[PDB]
Amino acid sequence: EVQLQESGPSLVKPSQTLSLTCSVTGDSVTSDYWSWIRKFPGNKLEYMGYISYSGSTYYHPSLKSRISITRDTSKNQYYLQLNSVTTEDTATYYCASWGGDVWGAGTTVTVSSAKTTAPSVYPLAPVCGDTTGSSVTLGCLVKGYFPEPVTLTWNSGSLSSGVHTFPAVLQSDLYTLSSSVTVTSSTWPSQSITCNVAHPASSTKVDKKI
Amino acid sequence: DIVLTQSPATLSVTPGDSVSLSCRASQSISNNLHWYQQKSHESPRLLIKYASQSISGIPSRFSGSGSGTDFTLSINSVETEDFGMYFCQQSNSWPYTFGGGTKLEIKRADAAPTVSIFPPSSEQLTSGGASVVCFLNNFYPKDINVKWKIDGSERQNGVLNSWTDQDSKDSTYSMSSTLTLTKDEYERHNSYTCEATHKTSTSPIVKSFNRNEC
Repeated sequence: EVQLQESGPSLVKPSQTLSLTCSVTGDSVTSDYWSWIRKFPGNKLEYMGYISYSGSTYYHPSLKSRISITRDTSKNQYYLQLNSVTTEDTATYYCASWGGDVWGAGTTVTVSSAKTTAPSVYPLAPVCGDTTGSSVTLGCLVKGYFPEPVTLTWNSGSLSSGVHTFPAVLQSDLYTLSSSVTVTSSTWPSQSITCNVAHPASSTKVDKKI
Repeated sequence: DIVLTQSPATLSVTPGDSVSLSCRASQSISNNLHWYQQKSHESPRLLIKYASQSISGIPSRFSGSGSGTDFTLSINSVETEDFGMYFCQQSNSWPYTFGGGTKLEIKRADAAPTVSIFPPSSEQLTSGGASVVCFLNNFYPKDINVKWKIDGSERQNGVLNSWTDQDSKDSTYSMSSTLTLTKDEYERHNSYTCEATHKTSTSPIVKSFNRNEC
């Protein structure tokens, strides 16, 4: 009987130190050993270290002296502290019982020096030579924003079928993503299609009719 | 440290089929081996403990065996909810380590990609950028090669690709390939081509446009 939940800032600069919290509910933090696990891109899992039911800690030798795992017996929580972080520490962090029997939901932490930047939203309209088929594909290009995420929809959500919104990628510290939508050719451009982009961090919410 | 090698890298199966995943340790680790299943935006889930110990709540079709340096995870009669990543982890020696994982995907009939190319928008050009976008959608298998050609010459720098995970509805894959140039360079050439080479066609699928046309 135990539930785990991670919490903490999702954006840490190379000039700062990282701190994540795992809240243990059900049994006491003193009733088992607990670990911190992280998954880097490329599905590379790393067992960072663990803290026993008594407070003893053990750390992955590769994180040598950069890591500190602590606990608070009064609040039934334990923490991950990581200093001298770099973009290489960008990953999904999870807390779990040391045997993997119970895990938290996981939380993302991105390490970057990038400044908050609103995205540019560009239309991807069919070339004249590719509008002769049964269907037509249009697109929307979202470039140069930070940090993630952005939320992109088509016609404010009424258009959801035949959509492919790709994962964002980095371009010199700024993110970019594109989305394609495919509809029957006879209905477009007569029945308009609009790309809607929201970037909470820069308080951006725009619509671009393709 | 202990290196765990999982194979195959990817497994394409039909539902109802029985599969077996491998995990080899670079050293004998007795029976201190554990198996996990992990889905997108989801934490790993313990499937098997200490090589063959069953875990409460986990389906019957899941079983593990092995010892020392060789271990195998078997899924008898795979169901639709079993697709995803599978990792093995050793707890024999510190640091505890994970294998690279084996992706279990659903097999389907091969499907040719639908390829679409888009030139830079007038809006982006005004800002000085020139992104040429190419979508290669709903294809299978996932293996695909994309080549960008400018005035007939292959271009590699400035190209960024992004892939969607296998679609849970039609089991296909889609990808976007974007050639990002500056307006300065974009306007010094005429022909832009996105070429896709895929198992579903003897010849590559070509989509192109000329700046001097439309």
